[PDB]
Amino acid sequence: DSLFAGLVGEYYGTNSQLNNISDFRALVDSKEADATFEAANISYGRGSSDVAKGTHLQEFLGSDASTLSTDPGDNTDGGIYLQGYVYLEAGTYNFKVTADDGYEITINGNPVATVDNNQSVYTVTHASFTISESGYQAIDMIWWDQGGDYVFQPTLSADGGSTYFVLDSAILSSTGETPY
Ligand SMILES: O[C@@H]1[C@@H](O)[C@@H](O)CO[C@H]1O
Ligand SMILES: [Ca+2]
Ligand SMILES: [Ca+2]
Ligand SMILES: [Ca+2]
Ligand SMILES: [Ca+2]
Ligand SMILES: [Ca+2]
Ligand SMILES: [Ca+2]
Repeated sequence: DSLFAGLVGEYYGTNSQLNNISDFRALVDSKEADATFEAANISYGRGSSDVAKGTHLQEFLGSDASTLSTDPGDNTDGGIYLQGYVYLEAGTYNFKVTADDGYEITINGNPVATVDNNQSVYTVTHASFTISESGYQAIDMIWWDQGGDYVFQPTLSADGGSTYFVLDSAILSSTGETPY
């Protein structure tokens, strides 16, 4: 398990339709990842013409694509599963996520941002949640594209929604140890 300032990323493609969270999670369960990568700057897309075709995944992942384990072949539909840790002080936070299609983010195993359906690009300000103890918190994310356009940018606020930040190498850890 390598130590890096990012989340462990897995990409999965399929030629079946992804309509909701359950469909993507079942894809993840069904096989080994089509590619792995380091998710160090979680602000992906936008692009067009299906994330799972050609080099669209590379374009979507941008600054993280150089860590891809392989170049997946074509599929119609696809998505990502990210997992690891995020340093957060105790306090109150909320996500604001821009996405096409849907997604789910969990912290310490509890959902904190959910869109359980397909959608063209849309930004949701999610409800707040609490962190009870400062440190590295467990975090995971799924996102998918059913086809067409694709974008995924979760941002996080620690100040009641006045300012938001991207999750990146400043605060992410793949294993929960401090990355240097
Ligand atoms: O990206 C597409 C968008 O272009 C629209 O067709 C609605 O579904 C989304 O998945
Ligand atoms: Ca799997
Ligand atoms: Ca490809
Ligand atoms: Ca980019
Ligand atoms: Ca859970
Ligand atoms: Ca589809
Ligand atoms: Ca789409």
